[PDB]
Formats: sequence, structure tokens, C-alpha cells
Amino acid sequence: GKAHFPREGVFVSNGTHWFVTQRNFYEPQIITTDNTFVSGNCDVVIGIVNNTVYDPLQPELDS
Amino acid sequence: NNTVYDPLQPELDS
Amino acid sequence: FGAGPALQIPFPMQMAYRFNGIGVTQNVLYENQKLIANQFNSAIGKIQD
Ligand SMILES: *[C@@H]1O[C@H](CO)[C@@H](O[C@@H]2O[C@H](CO)[C@@H](O)[C@H](O)[C@H]2NC(C)=O)[C@H](O)[C@H]1NC(C)=O
Ligand SMILES: *[C@@H]1O[C@H](CO)[C@@H](O[C@@H]2O[C@H](CO)[C@@H](O)[C@H](O)[C@H]2NC(C)=O)[C@H](O)[C@H]1NC(C)=O
Ligand SMILES: *[C@@H]1O[C@H](CO)[C@@H](O)[C@H](O)[C@H]1NC(C)=O
Ligand SMILES: *[C@@H]1O[C@H](CO)[C@@H](O)[C@H](O)[C@H]1NC(C)=O
Repeated sequence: GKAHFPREGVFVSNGTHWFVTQRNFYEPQIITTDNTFVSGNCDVVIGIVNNTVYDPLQPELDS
Repeated sequence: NNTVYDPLQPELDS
Repeated sequence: FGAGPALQIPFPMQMAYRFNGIGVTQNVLYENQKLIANQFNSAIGKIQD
């Protein structure tokens, strides 16, 4: 429900998946908590979409 | 060939 | 559009870029998207007057 924005680049997608990439060259990254910043929420941003932001720490805590 | 340190490792162990 | 081939960008994202370019985080625009558009529209009307 929190709104994640790119730290840099743009959130883009193909027919099934969202990636974040630098504006001048397509090089899609997995959208993770290390790629986004959070500010405000989904009740405010117009055009916001529903997806999962990956947290690399979770599996490290479990492994 | 060298190494890169990951600060999380010792935190998981501590 | 003037760099070579033109690339389509949703207008509000062009603004997000422009705002980021002057030191303000690209969240300001969305929180204030309507405010910004309204101030803009007002300013243009003022110029014509
Ligand atoms: C959108 O891009 C993704 C990333 O390349 C494509 O999904 C991958 O497909 C391969 C082959 O089946 C899998 O091994 C990968 O694990 C998939 N990646 C992810 C993130 O799931 C996806 O097919 C593309 N979608 C469209 C509609 O073209
Ligand atoms: C930032 O300043 C603007 C401009 O004065 C404020 O927007 C106005 O707020 C009054 C109510 O106090 C409304 O009657 C006007 O119609 C608003 N103007 C426009 C163009 O919408 C805005 O609220 C201020 N924001 C903060 C956080 O202080
Ligand atoms: C994009 O435009 C369509 C068609 O006018 C509209 O239905 C949709 O809500 C718009 N989305 C955003 C984020 O502005
Ligand atoms: C995400 O899904 C929830 C339901 O689980 C819905 O209430 C919400 O409006 C959706 N948000 C977006 C941005 O699509």
C-alpha cells in the first residue's frame, strides 16, 4: 500500500512483468527495495500500479 | 580478481 | 525529441524528470500534481492578460 518510486530511471513493463531501467538505455533491472524509495502511498499517486517489490534480505534471514 | 565485502554476513551470524 | 529520434514520454513523467533535475525528489510532483497543474494554468492566463 506504500508507494515505491524509482531512485533513478523509470518503471516499465512488457505484457507480464515490470522492471526498472535507466532512461537513456534499456537495461531492465529487477525492482527491489535497493532500487526504489518510498514516499506517501497508493491513495495519492495517480497511475500507480499493483506489483511486488523484492527484498534481498528476506532469504538471507532465512538461509 | 579480488574480493568484495558484504556487511550483512556478520550480522546474520551475530 | 531534439537529441536524435524522438521518444514518447507521458507528460507528468517529463515533469518528474524536470523536477528531479532541480533538486526535488520525484514524489513532489505526484503529491502536488493537481496543484502544480493549476498553478501552471493560472500563470499562463496571467501572461496573456
Ligand atoms: C517479460 O520479460 C521477462 C524477463 O525476461 C520474461 O519472463 C522470463 O521467461 C523465461 C523463459 O520462460 C523464464 O526462465 C524467466 O524466469 C522469466 N522471468 C521472470 C521475471 O519471470 C517474460 O516472458 C516477458 N513477457 C512478455 C509478455 O514478453
Ligand atoms: C502551497 O501554496 C499553494 C498556493 O497558495 C496552496 O494552494 C492554495 O490553497 C488555498 C487554501 O489555503 C486554496 O483556496 C487555493 O485554491 C489553492 N491554490 C491552488 C492553485 O490550488 C497550497 O495549499 C500550499 N501547500 C502547502 C503544503 O502549504
Ligand atoms: C490514461 O488515459 C485513459 C484514457 O483517457 C484513462 O482512462 C486513464 O485513467 C489514464 N491514466 C492515467 C494514469 O492518467
Ligand atoms: C491493489 O489490490 C487491492 C486489493 O487487494 C486494491 O484494493 C487496490 O486498489 C489495488 N491497487 C492498485 C494500485 O491497483
